[PDB]
Amino acid sequence: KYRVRKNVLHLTDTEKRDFVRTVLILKEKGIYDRYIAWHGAAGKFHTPPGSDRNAAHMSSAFLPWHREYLLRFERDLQSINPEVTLPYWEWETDAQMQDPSQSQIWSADFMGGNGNPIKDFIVDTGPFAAGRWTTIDEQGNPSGGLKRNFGATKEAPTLPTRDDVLNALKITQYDTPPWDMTSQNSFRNQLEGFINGPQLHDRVHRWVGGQMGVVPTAPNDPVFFLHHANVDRIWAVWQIIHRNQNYQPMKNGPFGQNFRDPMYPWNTTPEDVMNHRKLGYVYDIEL
Amino acid sequence: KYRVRKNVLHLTDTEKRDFVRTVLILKEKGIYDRYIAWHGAAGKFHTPPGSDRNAAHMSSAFLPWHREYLLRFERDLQSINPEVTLPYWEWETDAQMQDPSQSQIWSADFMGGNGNPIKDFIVDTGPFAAGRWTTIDEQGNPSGGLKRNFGATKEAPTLPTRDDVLNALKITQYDTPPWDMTSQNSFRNQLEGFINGPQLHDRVHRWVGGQMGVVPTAPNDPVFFLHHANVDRIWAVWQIIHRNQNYQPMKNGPFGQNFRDPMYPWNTTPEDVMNHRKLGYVYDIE
Ligand SMILES: [Cu+2]
Ligand SMILES: [Cu+2]
Repeated sequence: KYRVRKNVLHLTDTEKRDFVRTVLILKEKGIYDRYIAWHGAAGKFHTPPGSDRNAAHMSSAFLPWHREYLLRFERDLQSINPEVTLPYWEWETDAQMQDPSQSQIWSADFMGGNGNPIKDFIVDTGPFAAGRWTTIDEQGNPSGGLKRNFGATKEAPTLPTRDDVLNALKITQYDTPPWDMTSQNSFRNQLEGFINGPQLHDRVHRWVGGQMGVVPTAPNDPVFFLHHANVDRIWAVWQIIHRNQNYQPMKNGPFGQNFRDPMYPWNTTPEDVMNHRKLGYVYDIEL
Repeated sequence: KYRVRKNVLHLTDTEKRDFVRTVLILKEKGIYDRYIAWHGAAGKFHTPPGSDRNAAHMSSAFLPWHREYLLRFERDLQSINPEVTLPYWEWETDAQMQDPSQSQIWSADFMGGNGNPIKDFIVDTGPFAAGRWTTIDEQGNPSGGLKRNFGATKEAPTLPTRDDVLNALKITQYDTPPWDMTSQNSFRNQLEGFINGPQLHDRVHRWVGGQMGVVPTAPNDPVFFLHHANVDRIWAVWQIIHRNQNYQPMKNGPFGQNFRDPMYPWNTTPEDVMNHRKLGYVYDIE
């Protein structure tokens, strides 16, 4: 419990110019791509083969898989600049605005704005605008520039609300059988957004649109990591208030989903990442 | 060093049965599938994006990437049965047969045989025959059964020969710019099989056919690992003949290809797996 992680809205200007600069360095060095690829790779590892569950989504491991992913990413940030931690995008509060698109998390000094509808929704403002930031597709080849299209779908016109988050936090069980999108009374499935969906996580992806709207390719947008830090924060909060609850399934879920199974593409297990402060970080709202 | 990887032809019946049994356990457990997936994932990781080099093939990291892969695989075998090590298929010796398909490697108590023509070359003999061994496709779903067609293509009608291997072993440089399929006078490119191809490695994949003939999905056939153990063995031989030669490139190559770059999907570097006897194994010959 040392490295913090702060609300994007509470970050000094200097902190943002430094976060963005560090992300650009990781991209230049070839490291950022590894994260895009890892995510896509996990999506093709079905547990078991033929199931809709995969190593990183639509099943128990969703939360610890992303925790590990962010942890590795934050370590790579810190190897460049030890003062840089991963911030979180508190979307539930942005949802309160008339036009969430006006949030400072899209400012030209940070993540840049919505896509330009005249350009096939290509982001042309901010540090990740086309020409300054190249994306890759699922073959692993350059794919022409970041796209975003806020709230453009009928299923996800708006971001999740504070009440949506509070309601998820009331759920007592981490997950329930059959450990997939049909799980009910499950914190995991609720937060992932498949109970009467899309809700929460799944809704944020859909709301942002562009690369974020396609799960495999989503990490092409740096906001992906901000989004997931918020998901991780919500989980950490759930763990704090439900101290006697533990990860499920403990055993006899599909291989890759159990407490002590390795999470492809790594050897890391859910047990390894259950306690976030032991990992070396904390969320501001804890302090 | 004292894990000993043996020629398939020098394995006892018991060693063969134990190897097979262990591979089937790994598959049942869900672990084998991690190896298929890793391979596929590295194939989609281009170094740099847009080029025809990838993390595991058609570039300098081809050899160390596969050495790491096999090392992880053998450690998984060992965790099931501590006596099992990864054997190697010395194809260059089978190439001397009148009919290589009669090699003991394709025994009904080891890898099983060639595919059946009237069942569209589905393997119906051995421990990995259809109904006893499922395969997965590039997308990670079930794809219906192991298939093999020995020597069916015009470009690779035969296995590489002893002289093919000897000639590769004479090359003085590990690799050369631009560190890709077009590299000349490079041991890596010669062994991988792209100098006047397809020869050696690439030739073996093409000769076996079926899943083996398609690089990403190749792992689906257990003989993949025995083939790569032979490739690793041949590299280890080269490393001793040219003991004053080291991995290349050392710096200014694409990220993921240099001596101290991590090899996607892992953090392991080529430096890490340079010396194989520091990794805990040797080949019987040595
Ligand atoms: Cu994801
Ligand atoms: Cu390969």
